[PDB]
Amino acid sequence: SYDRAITVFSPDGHLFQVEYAQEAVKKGSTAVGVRGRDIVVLGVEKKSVAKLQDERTVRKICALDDNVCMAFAGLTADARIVINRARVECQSHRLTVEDPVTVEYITRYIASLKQRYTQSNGRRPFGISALIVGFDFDGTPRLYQTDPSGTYHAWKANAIGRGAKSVREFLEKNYTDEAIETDDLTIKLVIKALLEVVQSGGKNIELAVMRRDQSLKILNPEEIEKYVAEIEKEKEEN
Amino acid sequence: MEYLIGIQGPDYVLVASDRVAASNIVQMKDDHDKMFKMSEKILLLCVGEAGDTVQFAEYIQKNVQLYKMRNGYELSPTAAANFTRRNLADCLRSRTPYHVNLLLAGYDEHEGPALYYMDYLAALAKAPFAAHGYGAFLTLSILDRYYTPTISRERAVELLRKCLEELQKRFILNLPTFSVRIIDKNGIHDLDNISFP
Amino acid sequence: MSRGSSAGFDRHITIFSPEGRLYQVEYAFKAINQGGLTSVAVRGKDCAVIVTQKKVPDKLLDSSTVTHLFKITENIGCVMTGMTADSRSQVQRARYEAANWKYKYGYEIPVDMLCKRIADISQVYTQNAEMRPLGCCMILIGIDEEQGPQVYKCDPAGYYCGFKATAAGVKQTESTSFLEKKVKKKFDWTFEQTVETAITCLSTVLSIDFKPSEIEVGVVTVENPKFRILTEAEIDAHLVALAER
Amino acid sequence: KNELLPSHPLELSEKNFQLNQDKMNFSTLRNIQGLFAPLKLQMEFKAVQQVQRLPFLSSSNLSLDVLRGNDETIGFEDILNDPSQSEVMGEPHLMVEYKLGLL
Amino acid sequence: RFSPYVFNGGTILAIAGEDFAIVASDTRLSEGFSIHTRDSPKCYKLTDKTVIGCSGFHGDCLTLTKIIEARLKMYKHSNNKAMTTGAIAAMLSTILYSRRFFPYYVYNIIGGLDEEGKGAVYSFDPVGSYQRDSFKAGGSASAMLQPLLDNQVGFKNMQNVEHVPLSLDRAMRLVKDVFISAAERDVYTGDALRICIVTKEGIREETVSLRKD
Amino acid sequence: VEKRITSPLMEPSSIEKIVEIDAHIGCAMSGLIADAKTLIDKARVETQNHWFTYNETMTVESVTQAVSNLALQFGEEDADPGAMSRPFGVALLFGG
Amino acid sequence: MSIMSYNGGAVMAMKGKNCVAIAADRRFGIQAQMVTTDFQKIFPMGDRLYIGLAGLATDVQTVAQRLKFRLNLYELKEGRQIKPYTLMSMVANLLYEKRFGPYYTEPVIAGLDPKTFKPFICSLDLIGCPMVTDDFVVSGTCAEQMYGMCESLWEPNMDPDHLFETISQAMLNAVDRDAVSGMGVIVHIIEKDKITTRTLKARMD
Amino acid sequence: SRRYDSRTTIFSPEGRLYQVEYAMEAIGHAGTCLGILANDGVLLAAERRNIHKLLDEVFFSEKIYKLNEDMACSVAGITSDANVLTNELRLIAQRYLLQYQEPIPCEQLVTALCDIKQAYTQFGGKRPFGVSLLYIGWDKHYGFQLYQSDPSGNYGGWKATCIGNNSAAAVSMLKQDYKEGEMTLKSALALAIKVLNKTMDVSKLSAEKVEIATLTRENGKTVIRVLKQKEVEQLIKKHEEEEAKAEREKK
Amino acid sequence: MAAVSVYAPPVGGFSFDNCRRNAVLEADFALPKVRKTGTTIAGVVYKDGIVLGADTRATEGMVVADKNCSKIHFISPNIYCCGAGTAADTDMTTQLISSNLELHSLSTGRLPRVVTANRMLKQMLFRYQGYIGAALVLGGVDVTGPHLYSIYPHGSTDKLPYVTMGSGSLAAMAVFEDKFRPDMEEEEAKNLVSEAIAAGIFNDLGSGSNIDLCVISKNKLDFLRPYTVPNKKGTRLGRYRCEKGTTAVLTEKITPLEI
Amino acid sequence: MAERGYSFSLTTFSPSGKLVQIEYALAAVAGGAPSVGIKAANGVVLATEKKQKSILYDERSVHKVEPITKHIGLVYSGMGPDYRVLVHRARKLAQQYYLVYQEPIPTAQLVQRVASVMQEYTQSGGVRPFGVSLLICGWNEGRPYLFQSDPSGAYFAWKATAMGKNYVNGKTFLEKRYNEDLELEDAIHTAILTLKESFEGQMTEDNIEVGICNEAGFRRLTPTEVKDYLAAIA
Repeated sequence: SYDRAITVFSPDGHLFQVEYAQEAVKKGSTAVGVRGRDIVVLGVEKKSVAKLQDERTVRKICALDDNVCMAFAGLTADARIVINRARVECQSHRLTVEDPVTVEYITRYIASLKQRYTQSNGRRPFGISALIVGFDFDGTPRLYQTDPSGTYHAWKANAIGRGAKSVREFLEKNYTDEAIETDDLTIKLVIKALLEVVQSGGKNIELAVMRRDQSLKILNPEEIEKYVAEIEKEKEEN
Repeated sequence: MEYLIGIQGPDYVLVASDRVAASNIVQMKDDHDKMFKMSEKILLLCVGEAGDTVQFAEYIQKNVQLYKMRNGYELSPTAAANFTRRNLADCLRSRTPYHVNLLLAGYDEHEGPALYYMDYLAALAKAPFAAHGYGAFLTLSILDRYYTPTISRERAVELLRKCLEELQKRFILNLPTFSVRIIDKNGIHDLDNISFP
Repeated sequence: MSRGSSAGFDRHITIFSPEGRLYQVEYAFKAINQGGLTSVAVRGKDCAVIVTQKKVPDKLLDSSTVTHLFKITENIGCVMTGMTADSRSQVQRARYEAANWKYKYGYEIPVDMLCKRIADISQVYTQNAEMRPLGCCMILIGIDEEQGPQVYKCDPAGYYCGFKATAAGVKQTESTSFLEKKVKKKFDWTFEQTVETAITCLSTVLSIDFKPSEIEVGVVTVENPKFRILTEAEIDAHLVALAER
Repeated sequence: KNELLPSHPLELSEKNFQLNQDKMNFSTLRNIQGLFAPLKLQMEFKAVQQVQRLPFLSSSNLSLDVLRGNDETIGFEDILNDPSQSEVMGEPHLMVEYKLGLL
Repeated sequence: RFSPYVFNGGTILAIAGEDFAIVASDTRLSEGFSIHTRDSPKCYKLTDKTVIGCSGFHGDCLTLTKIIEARLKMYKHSNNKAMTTGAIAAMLSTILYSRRFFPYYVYNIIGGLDEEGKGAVYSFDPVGSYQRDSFKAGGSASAMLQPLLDNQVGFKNMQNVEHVPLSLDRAMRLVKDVFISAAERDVYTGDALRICIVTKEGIREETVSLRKD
Repeated sequence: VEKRITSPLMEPSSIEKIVEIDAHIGCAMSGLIADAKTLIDKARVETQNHWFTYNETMTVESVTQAVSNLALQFGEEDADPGAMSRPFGVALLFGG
Repeated sequence: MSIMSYNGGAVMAMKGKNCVAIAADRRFGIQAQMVTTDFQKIFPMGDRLYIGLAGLATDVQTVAQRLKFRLNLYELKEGRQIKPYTLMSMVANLLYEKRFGPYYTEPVIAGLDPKTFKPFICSLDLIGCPMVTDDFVVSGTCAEQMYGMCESLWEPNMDPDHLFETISQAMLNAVDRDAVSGMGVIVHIIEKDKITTRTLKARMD
Repeated sequence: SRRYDSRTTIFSPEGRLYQVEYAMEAIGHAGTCLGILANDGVLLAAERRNIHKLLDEVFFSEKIYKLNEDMACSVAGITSDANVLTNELRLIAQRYLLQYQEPIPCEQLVTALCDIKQAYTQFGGKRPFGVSLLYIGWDKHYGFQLYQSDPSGNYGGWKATCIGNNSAAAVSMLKQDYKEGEMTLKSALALAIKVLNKTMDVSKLSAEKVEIATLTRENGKTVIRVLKQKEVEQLIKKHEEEEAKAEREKK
Repeated sequence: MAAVSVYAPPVGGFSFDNCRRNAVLEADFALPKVRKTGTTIAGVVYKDGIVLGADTRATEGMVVADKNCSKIHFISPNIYCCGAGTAADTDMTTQLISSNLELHSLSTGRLPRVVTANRMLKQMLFRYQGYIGAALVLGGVDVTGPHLYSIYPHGSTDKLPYVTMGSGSLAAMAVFEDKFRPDMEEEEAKNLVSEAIAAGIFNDLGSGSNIDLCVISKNKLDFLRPYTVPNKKGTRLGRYRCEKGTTAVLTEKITPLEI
Repeated sequence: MAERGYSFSLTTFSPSGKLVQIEYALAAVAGGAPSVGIKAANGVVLATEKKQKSILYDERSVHKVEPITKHIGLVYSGMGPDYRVLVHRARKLAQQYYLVYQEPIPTAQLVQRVASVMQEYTQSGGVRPFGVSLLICGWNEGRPYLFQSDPSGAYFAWKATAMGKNYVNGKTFLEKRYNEDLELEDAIHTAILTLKESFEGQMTEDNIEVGICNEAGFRRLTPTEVKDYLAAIA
């Protein structure tokens, strides 16, 4: 039918298989990322704290390059493939151009790969949405979001996966220049957004911090719990 | 033509190289750095035929950085040396040989310091100290004479200075400046360049 | 297949039936029956004979061109039953394979090896989806250096067995029964005896007495290993001998 | 590139040995049989090769061997170096895209 | 062995003017010590505002001229307009560099009016490099012809002289004289001189007989 | 063209729908964004190739004709490389 | 100059009574210049199985690594220790895969049968020519000297320790007469009970 | 659904690949395979499944497969797909060894095989590999590890996990009876025996219905050995004695 | 696995991408030699079958490498071949053709024919344009009777009652021309072949050591490896038996191996 | 649960997770002629029945029991042409192994390679699985071997098993009869008895085909020897 073949256009003009890939993305766990002054931070809500499992092997936030990060929401295997391809392309660009990879360049490459996989009906689209965030050569913070269709958009603050809409409303309501100015403010904003996403929070918070001229580092559960306690104290004060 | 040198100590590997890039009879560049940063603990001293040097060094460097990005941990100096030897041999056997002389130096938290010698035929060989170029002939004798397995960092720098003075005294080509770097457990530290005005 | 695999079990060659049967091969056999003719081959201790009914439909049709007896090489001949075009294609393939065998191995291909190659190609046809089995049957004859006369029939499924008396076509079952009865009674099986056996078997199963022009007979003997097509006069002489006794 | 120039005069011949053999067989059939035999064999080969393992996995190509007459013939090609023991394997998706003609 | 190139002689020359672009060449096709034919102009007209002269290996010259004509037709079909002289020069440079490792043994000089109606002369080497000049001579006698062109048209080494603009009649007389001298001193030139004058009205062809060998 | 900004957080500059093919050529897209990106890349490459080959600016009609020639290869490219299996889902306005 | 003489090298293997011995030099050098005095030419291809490669150092290393790759895959598939004859066949196939441009090395294999514990020695040519002889096999830039010493010294049914003495003397006297070989000798004595690795003192000239 | 489950590449309206789910169901149809991680070492305890009397065991590992010196794996799914996957695992490990002259880390090999499986699941016309693999190995970066692969192409590091028949019950039992940090090889074997005894309800284990392989580090060398039938019998006897003692104490 | 940018699937077959190294090394200065076997192989056609002969010396350069080399190669139970020239090339050629003939016999179910092996050998050698140095003497007794062939490396064959190949072939062929009879007896043929091989051994530097024989007939296959031992090493006069402690060691590493 | 669409396709998994086409191939195997293989201490015997439709069948033309190499033989139940193609492939693989390693191929390795071929054919969509299962016999390292390669590509090492029609009854009969230390020339009698159980009519020398493998190597028993064994066992 119209909804079974990727290449077939629906009478309305839809490529329903791309939209089904988007639905698969929505099925994934929530990933939230905001942009700040010389501070870019990512956050992914873990679906469940599965005991007897190594958290290192199921991380959702990875580093494409020393100056670029990426978080995904959707099929994990597709995300791994896209991440490997993005890393390879980043190194190839650093080889051929000798300059550090811009966030725009890698975001465009990922979008092009996803669109190319959407081209033919033999290949299914990648069912992932990626939040590529990092610093450019000049150090300007950059946040971007790609879709299975192959469209990339810059965002000041975005959320993908399940419950993305509510977290996006939260961010829109609580995005201010003062919050962006302070790195701790941005981190607290992301903690609050993810806590809104998942009531339990705490151990389920998977937050990563990247600052100017500093490699990606993932805050340990101790720091995440400290920030959660700070948010709880602030709420109690009110 | 281009001179490389490497001295391995109990907990460090001292390496140095001349800074002369000459075309025909003129030194086009007098501050040409021949050290390539493989990773935070590995250096690749590469000399050879014009474009082969830069191309091969950068290719291996990007491969090592890709390994770091994908796995999250750096290649061991032995692993990096073996990977470089494999790629160099594969390219040499193929229709695009790379005429590059390599001197890989690195420090491992488990194995410790390591210096690796490689010729353009991709014959790997770990040695306590080694050199490349026509100055190796004049300097390996001094290294053999004055090298001690438990040689201090300052004594290693003194031996390097002796080698460079011999190069100035006897080597036909002028090599006034040498870039000197050391690799410790704390990382790669750039030392003051030894200059002979 | 480029067009696409069919749905039903019997609508495609590759997919199996619940028992595991391939209905397309059976339908290829039904096509062989649809050919409309019957071919009988008899093996003796001196020669091998292939007899098939020749039916020139129209007077305008040139009877010389209407024939199902083809020679693969100078010593091996075959009679084909089934679709005419498929039989011609299989004949061409067998000729090419025999020539290649002669070129590569330095000696003429045995009949058994020829049918083995043909059956391997047929199996390849029955395994893939793009192609379909050929709706025809190949019966090869020839004198082996050591084994003497050899008769092999060579089917769409990929079965290349050899027989002492082969039958193929619409009346395959009745011809097979008649030949089994004759074989159970072991005669001398001379050349003319084998020719008479084949002709009388065909006449009995078809319930008709052939004239010289209604059948074509090809023979190959130990004394004369070359594949020979019996001239209409010789077929008439054999028929007269049958009528007399 | 200099790679286009063969290193050995025999290298170019034996590198395309199977392709040259198929071309010679097609030429002989087409000289003698006609246009039908080469076209038939080309379609047959295309059909058998269209169904196989993905590029990063070594395929058996049994039907192709049977059609080419190599099912009972062994040469240096089959024994000297094993495609199964490649010693060099690229990214699965990269190899699939390369075969598809995308790269 | 086998030599893909042979020198068939021929001398070309182009002079640019305010409203004219003279493209002149000889008609001597000579391979080795013999003369193939006495009637083979080296100048072929491409458009109404461009004439190209080819000298050197005759086969390469013919192939290049045919390729240029085909590319002109392709450009007309695609862009729905005739290619300009500068565009033809750039395309010829790209074509020549395409066969860099098997270079065309052709000396190419493009002469014709530009979009402003001014004579434009483009000189080419076998590899493909080109530039715009006011006058140029190519072929076997290029070295013989160039000095007089520099002396007269360029007014070089002429102290206290009037830089009179180059008129058409003076250009034709200069061309005739230089080619007469070439026929006198160069064995690859003579027979006849084909002069193609490219003006806004069209292309005029003039033939002047030169002394035979 | 009008930018459809779903949320204020998304950067308005990120929603680019009028682009620069060449200094003298611009294009406005409407439809599928990524198909537009592919067509724009083709147009830019064609214009630069024309400049390289002929040392002149490519006519707007020629650029549109080239992009159209790219935009009709659905089941008719006859090329082994993966072509446009489905028709492009974007309409372009090459204003130059 | 010969390609083998570019890097030198000298490997020897000898057979005793229920024991086998293999020895090689430790010099690595480009043409005349020495680089290291610890280069390894003998590689373990099993418990009671060693292969010694002499020739171009890079080719030696490439062949050793590829042979180890094939050996590991073979042992994983079969689940049994490889036989010396099977190892010889694998090396021959590997070398003949590069017939028209060869690996500039002449490996020699020495080891005991994993089941019968029968000594086995063999030598391979440039393009993989098997050659099994019960007395001894030599390979390197000093083939003539090693041949002479082995012929003059080898005896049947040598006692392990005296087999070591004989092979060590042969190798030392052969390399002492070769310029591009020497700078120490490594000897491996392989027996079913144990394996002894010994480094001899030699002229460092 | 009867739709979106034909080409292995059709996304369901909710974004589901039903063919991968059917492959996982096929895994569930397979025999029980269990793996437990302990500080001393990591082990694999797998149900032999086939127990036919006339069946012969000529190989040392009925379903355990040694990938390299430092790694081993177990299978629960289609046997032939498992064989090809194990061959690919060995090939990849040996390729890494050839290139870097060092043993391949476990995560790298698991990632390579999962990439292969995901590629098979991504391109149409190819049946997804209906095999789930459990990997045990030791490397110089993270020491002992236990990994689990899926037909989809997703892996994960576990301390104690089970695949195949009655996987959920085994996982729950492991969660109940696993002490993160204090688990030793002997206690790990006892826990594996208990889990197998409870999961396989046919009867008590007879050391022929199960196959246990332990991976340890001795003298700086990874030792992968399959426990002999007598050792498995002794472990089963110890478990039975413990159960009887607990029942007697309960009264 | 491999590292980045591996597109084409592995290509089965010979790997010639290694001659640039050879060219570079030769340009740097001035190739090592391979065993050429310095052979003397001969065969005759007697009344009942074929008798083949060979020597057992393999020479690398001008130094004897192998003093006992089997140069009569097995092709089939009724077909045998003798190899001359490059040792490895002859070995691989004979092994490959033997495997192909074994497959052919298994498919056919009948004994292979000598003509088939000759055709395969010559076709392959011509395909390789003589780059494979395989001087071969092919002999066997098929259903059509005894047959003897002489296959040259370039791919030319010739069926003759007696053939010789190798560097010492001329002496053996002179012996044949002197003392050849049509329809010889088994003993006479064996003696003639042995004399030819001995003449080649004693008159050619490349040939030496022992004499190999292979009697092929419709009834039996008689492979005689140590048929004759004309040359042998002399007795060693002085004893250089090295005693324990003669050699000085530097390091000791005793590694016990578990049994 | 009709699951017709799932059954039509090979690459399509059933909702329960079963490959239906593989089961149909197994059914095709079960519908083939019975074949019995017994691994005795002295050797291994492969006995099958070649149901000849009519007396006008040349027994020497085709053979259900075929040799792979000098020491490995096999028998099949199911489709003949598939068996012939697999026999050719097995012979080629054995010869390739011999050329590479200069050693007779172990039976286990040949079985693994054949099973890999079967898996390759049952994986890709566009072809059908081989509707035949091979009972492969061999003798390596002074030890008999008996293997059974299924259409799916799963191979099992048996001491005694039967395939084809009435294979369950044959396996039960073998369980009742087979003995641990049973020797050759008696496992032959056991296989003949199993065929008798699975045979409809009287078994003659030409109605069955028996092939044995021992230390000497694989050898297909001549019709005379089969007749003597039949007379001895009855």
